[PDB]
Amino acid sequence: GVSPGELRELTDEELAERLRESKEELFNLRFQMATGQLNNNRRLRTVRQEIARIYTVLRERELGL
RNA sequence: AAGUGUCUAAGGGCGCAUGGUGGAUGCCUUGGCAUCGAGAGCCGAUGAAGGACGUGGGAGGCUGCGAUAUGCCUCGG
Ligand SMILES: [Mg+2]
Ligand SMILES: [Mg+2]
Ligand SMILES: [Mg+2]
Repeated sequence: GVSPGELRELTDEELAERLRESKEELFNLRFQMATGQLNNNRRLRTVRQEIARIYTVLRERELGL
């Protein structure tokens, strides 16, 4: 997935857009898993973890980075 | 003629032989019991103890966790 090291340079708005597009990817992966066209089922966990990473970066930024 | 004279088993008893059931005995153990030697002696409105519901690629329970959900970041091993 995406590294915290390569996430700690995006400012606030690139972070907010990465978050939104990652959520969109997770939505699409959920529908593909439901309809049976997903092969690599390890993608769900990866996308969830990168979303959690983006929240972690934003929260630590707004509380004394 | 008179007399003597067995055998058999519908079933049963006792003894063997050969099986079945059952789980005693023997020997164990990821479990307990009683202490001894050091700790630490409180937790909570900054929301506790304890829970309900959720959370995994596949059903449920335990266990971990909380919509960031068997996990996120950093520092060590
Ligand atoms: Mg007889
Ligand atoms: Mg007979
Ligand atoms: Mg390390």
